[PDB]
Amino acid sequence: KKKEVGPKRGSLVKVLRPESYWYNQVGKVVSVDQSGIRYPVVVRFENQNYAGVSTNNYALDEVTDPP
Amino acid sequence: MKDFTTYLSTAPVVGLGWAIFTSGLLIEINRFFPDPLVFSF
Amino acid sequence: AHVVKIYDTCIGCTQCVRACPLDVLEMVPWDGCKAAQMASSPRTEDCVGCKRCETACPTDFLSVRVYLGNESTRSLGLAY
Amino acid sequence: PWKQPELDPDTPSPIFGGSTGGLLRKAQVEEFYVTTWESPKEQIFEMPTGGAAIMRKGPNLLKFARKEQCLALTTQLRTKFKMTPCFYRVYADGKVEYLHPKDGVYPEKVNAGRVGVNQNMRSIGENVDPIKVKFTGSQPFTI
Amino acid sequence: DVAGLTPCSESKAYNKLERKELKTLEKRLKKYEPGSAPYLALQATKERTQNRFKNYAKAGLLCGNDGLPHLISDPGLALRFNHAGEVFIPTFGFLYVAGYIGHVGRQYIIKSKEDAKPTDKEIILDVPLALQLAFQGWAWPLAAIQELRNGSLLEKDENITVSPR
Amino acid sequence: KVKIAVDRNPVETNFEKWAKPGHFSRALAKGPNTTTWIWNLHADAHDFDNHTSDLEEISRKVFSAHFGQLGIILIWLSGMYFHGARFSNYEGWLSDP
Ligand code: CLA
Ligand code: CLA
Ligand code: CLA
Ligand SMILES: CC1=C(/C=C/C(C)=C/C=C/C(C)=C\C=C\C=C(C)\C=C\C=C(C)\C=C\C2=C(C)CCCC2(C)C)C(C)(C)CCC1
Ligand code: SF4
Ligand code: SF4
Repeated sequence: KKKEVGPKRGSLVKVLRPESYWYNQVGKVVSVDQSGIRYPVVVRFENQNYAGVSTNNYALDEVTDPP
Repeated sequence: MKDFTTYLSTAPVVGLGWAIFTSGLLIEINRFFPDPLVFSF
Repeated sequence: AHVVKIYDTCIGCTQCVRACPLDVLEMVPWDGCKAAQMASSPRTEDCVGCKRCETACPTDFLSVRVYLGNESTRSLGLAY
Repeated sequence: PWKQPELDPDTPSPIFGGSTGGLLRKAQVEEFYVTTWESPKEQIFEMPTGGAAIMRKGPNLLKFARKEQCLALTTQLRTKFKMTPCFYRVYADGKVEYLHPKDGVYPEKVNAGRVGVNQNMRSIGENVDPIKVKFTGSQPFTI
Repeated sequence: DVAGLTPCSESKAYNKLERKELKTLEKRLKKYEPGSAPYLALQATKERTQNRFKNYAKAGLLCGNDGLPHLISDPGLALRFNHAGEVFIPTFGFLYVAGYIGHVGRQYIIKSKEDAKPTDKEIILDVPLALQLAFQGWAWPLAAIQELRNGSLLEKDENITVSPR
Repeated sequence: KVKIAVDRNPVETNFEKWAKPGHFSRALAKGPNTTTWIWNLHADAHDFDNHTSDLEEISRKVFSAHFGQLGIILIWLSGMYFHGARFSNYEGWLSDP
């Protein structure tokens, strides 16, 4: 399709999801799914959560630039 | 040497070094200034 | 019994079903995830609320949630 | 699976002595669970209700008072020997219910034949506050 | 003579406490021969006690009704009665040292984050870097207020991890 | 049948593993990310049954740890005897116990 449905891979993003552990945090985009799933933005974070994981899937509207 | 130095660079070892340094400083200060309470020059 | 609710953030990794010690969850076909799988709870009356499915969830927050309340013989884990 | 199997009480039990953590009075008052498997050879396994037993070369039938014990035995047999067992639930009146392989393919698979129930189609954290649902009997997660 | 209290030199209970301490030290001393190490140890203890009791007097310390010296904490009142050296100067000194600790820790936290695996630097300390930041913290309030002025001391509320409401 | 069975130099005396705190287990080998790792460093230190599945290495570690504890005990006993030798009145106590 045209361009890409999400941000550039490898670029830093800021998570706007309030219920996420990484709210107002900077992560790295691993890959963006193009099939049309609800949360295609795979973000890897430097600091793990309480569960020990460091990756999560977010939608297009909850990612911004690192300010 | 550098592996032993990085072992000495670990947090418990440098914390131990700080502990001996601060304890010895305070003990020598108390010994050579026996029981002070108020700063009077 | 307890209430097991599964949201759309699930990626269909089947970890919650493997972590379930009473066979409550299941995998149904889906289109909202890359794995084309979605967790379901057709046997929520047998769930005791052990929250083992929540430990195995890899997503941030929880894609599966267990809410306790109205304990029964099956929900209290009683052999008597 | 294609056809739901029917339990056979005449199937031989695995070689075992006496169990203390076995079926209580609830077995003759409420439902009790019964696990069946097909052992190709005789071997020693560990029951969740006590020590160790030896399964017979053929069909094997065991009885428990809790479904968690049945699934623990099922996953032990699947992880240790890849046995693929199945347990039923028998009530006091004799009603038999098929419990673990609902579609016969185990819940780890999909089979494209199960309808997903109790699935909220909104994201977690998007649920309404408890003030919004008050004096109605509906929980914020039940909508 | 503030708070209805008398100076330690002018007080009677202070001298009574000193006399009682000297009496019990002499009672402990009389059980040993003069040519023994415990005798010299007790003589040194008595000398230290006498020096401490002399230094507590003629230094502005005051005691009330028990001979135990009291400390005045309000600034101004301690300034006009020469009691600032009791707590006022030590509190400023402790604030200086605590700011030294905070500035050194902040410098080590910031300076060990622009590298791969900062947790490794956190768990295995860069000893030359730690010593360099240790000897560079003598001007902690200047750097602290300058970081406050340029805004790098505080983080904005958009880059700060925040709990849901 | 009973005989001495000894392997010659299985572990090299190097300080390269002293620099890495978490090395006995693969879970702690990835490095620390939370403070609960640090306690996990001081909790699974002597859990030799979890570090390796080989009984021989566990037995060798047990032998070495027992030797270390005997060395610690002998150090403590020697210190007790030294304190009795110098900073004590044992000779005075022998005259009138
Ligand atoms: C001989 C046995 C022994 C003992 C008693 C300890 C004890 C300790 N070590 Mg461990 N350690 C050991 C062997 C031992 N270790 C071995 C063999 C290794 C492998 C090389 C390690 C590797 C190791 C690491 C990598 C770390 C520790 C840390 C710690 C501390 C636990 C965290 C804490 O206190 O909360 C958290 C405590 C704080 C945040 C306070 C920080 C400021 C304090 C006051 C400075 C430290 C001074 C210290 C307490 C006193 C000297 C050390 C003491 C053992 C005598 C504790 C002081 C952690 C640490 O530095 O904590 C101090 C840490 O990061 N140790
Ligand atoms: C020898 C005596 C003695 C001893 C042992 C202590 C011991 C202690 N003090 Mg101190 N204190 C003393 C005397 C003493 N005090 C005196 C005489 C005063 C004057 C009134 C103070 C005033 C004081 C304050 C105001 C604070 C302490 C705090 C502390 C504790 C932690 C220090 C810390 O976090 O590490 C060193 C410090 C850091 C790692 C971080 C730096 C934080 C400092 C306080 C900021 C300094 C700059 C700041 C702008 C000055 C304004 C402070 C603000 C509150 C107005 C520690 C138990 C702190 C505490 O208990 O907080 C929970 C604290 O906030 N003390
Ligand atoms: C014959 C002696 C012996 C031996 C060889 C072992 C060996 C072992 N035990 Mg066992 N254990 C023993 C005695 C022994 N234990 C006794 C007497 C008790 C009862 C108290 C226990 C209770 C016990 C439990 C509950 C557990 C073990 C575990 C373990 C394993 C790891 C231990 C470890 O990593 O600790 C590392 C070292 C520490 C954590 C330090 C402990 C320090 C203690 C908590 C405080 C010390 C206080 C000190 C006396 C005073 C300090 C004051 C302070 C101011 C300085 C290992 C197989 C653990 C395991 O996983 O087994 C496989 C485990 O869960 N043991
Ligand atoms: C004089 C005096 C007094 C008084 C005092 C007062 C009254 C005070 C107040 C105070 C106050 C009212 C304060 C406030 C504050 C606020 C804020 C807001 C703060 C902040 C801070 C900060 C931020 C800090 C930081 C830091 C750190 C911690 C580390 C590093 C360094 C620094 C410093 C940067 C008394 C009597 C007691 C005693 C004597 C003396
Ligand atoms: S563990 Fe979580 S993400 Fe994985 S299949 Fe279950 S609900 Fe979905
Ligand atoms: S709480 Fe336990 S029994 Fe209930 S669905 Fe989760 S894992 Fe299964």
